[PDB]
Amino acid sequence: MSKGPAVGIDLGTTYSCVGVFQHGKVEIIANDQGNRTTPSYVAFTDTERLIGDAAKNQVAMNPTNTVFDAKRLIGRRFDDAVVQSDMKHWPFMVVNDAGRPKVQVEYKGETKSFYPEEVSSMVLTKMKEIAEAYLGKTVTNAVVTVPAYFNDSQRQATKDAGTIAGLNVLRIINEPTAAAIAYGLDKKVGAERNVLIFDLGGGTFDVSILTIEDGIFEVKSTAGDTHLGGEDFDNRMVNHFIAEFKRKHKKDISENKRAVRRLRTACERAKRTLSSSTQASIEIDSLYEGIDFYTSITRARFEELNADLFRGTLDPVEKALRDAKLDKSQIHDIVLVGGSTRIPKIQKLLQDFFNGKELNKSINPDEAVAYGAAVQAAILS
Amino acid sequence: GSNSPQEEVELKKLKHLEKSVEKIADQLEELNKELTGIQQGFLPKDLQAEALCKLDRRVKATIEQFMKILEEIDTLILPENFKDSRLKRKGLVKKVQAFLAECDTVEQNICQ
Ligand SMILES: COc1ccc2ncnc(N)c2c1
Repeated sequence: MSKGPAVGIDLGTTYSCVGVFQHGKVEIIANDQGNRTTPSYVAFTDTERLIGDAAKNQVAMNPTNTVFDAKRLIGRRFDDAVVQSDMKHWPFMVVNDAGRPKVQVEYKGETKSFYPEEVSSMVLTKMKEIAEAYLGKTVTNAVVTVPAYFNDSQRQATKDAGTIAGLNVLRIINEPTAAAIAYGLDKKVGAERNVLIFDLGGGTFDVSILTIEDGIFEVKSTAGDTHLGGEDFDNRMVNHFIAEFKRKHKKDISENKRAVRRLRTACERAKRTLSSSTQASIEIDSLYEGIDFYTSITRARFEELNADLFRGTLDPVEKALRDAKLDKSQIHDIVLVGGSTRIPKIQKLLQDFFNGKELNKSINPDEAVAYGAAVQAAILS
Repeated sequence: GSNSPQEEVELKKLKHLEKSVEKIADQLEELNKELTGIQQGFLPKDLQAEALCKLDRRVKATIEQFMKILEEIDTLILPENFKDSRLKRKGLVKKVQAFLAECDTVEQNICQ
């Protein structure tokens, strides 16, 4: 295999994305299962180590030994408030090694521990391989993205994950900066531009405010919620359906894990439908005690179930503007990133907040950060 | 007759699913035979318990494959007029659930 181009990698909390600039355009690369995003998951079994789709596909079988959310640990001390709060909710173990966190698993019948950057290096190796499989050329050069709020230790640990994966990290760039690059906001003629990036995807909510002046980006403020995403919106639909099954059949399905899983899978897909249609139908045969569950939900009912959560996304926007010392009228560009920004109510709440201002949202919001990183990788080549 | 070309597409999806269920069911039968093999075999009582528990990864994989079939079946929307499709879907779900109850029986007899 001959030498290939430089790629852009969005190393996300729950999913990762790799892109390449070629023929005057960015191409987001599909993985071996034909997926344009790859789970940031690593599983350890009695015989092998699995990465991406192969790891998330066996999580129900082996929950304790399947790692995800390494990005929540990377560059952090064990006694960090975030590490302490987060671990309670993961099925895998997190141990203290001389002040540093390590994931501890059972691998090939032995107890083994890995630093967060070692886990992230495995996901980066998979992203590297994905690029090589598509291009049919060796991939060494990459631009890797990080949140704007990452400190020195979190940026260095991400760079070390790239180094361990055999990648030459051309630059570590902020995720909101990559999103602005994707829309070519730095190529617009005129004076300084104030840009707000609303990122709602991967299970995290991040609002960033940047200023762009003659190609120079400056982070003015960051705000958000570390635990807000699509699962929360799915949960509200599950609760609604469980209550509906009680009303119609006088039966509680909530203690049957398989019935709740079938309902949850169908709610996730109905939610996606509700972003492009105003109604979604669900048919689940023999859901619980041989009862078939045939139902529907309108977009308006889905919005009512999530009203507080959707409305609440504006507090971080208000906070970001206050810390940047900016009025909402001073924002030149608004960019939507993350899968959940496809929700029409979220787009409506944000546009009405900015008094009818048009949003930048034409680029697939799950791919926008990798898109910008790919362009940057090409500019740095 | 009122049988439509559209229903043929749904019946073709259901047949493929019935084909995958038969393959998972063959794996469950090989596990049942291997379980019986350990129970009526040459190993002593202690090694028998360890050999039985070694099948745990495999029974959990069979349960998971049946769960993914139910999730794929749950994506289908079949109009009331698609009577054959609806009868076939219901028969397949009930068949998968009876196989899931056999998997649970295996899970309750290993790693105890
Ligand atoms: C990946 O495709 C989609 C499509 C619609 C959607 N609507 C709402 N939330 C999503 N994450 C989402 C993702």
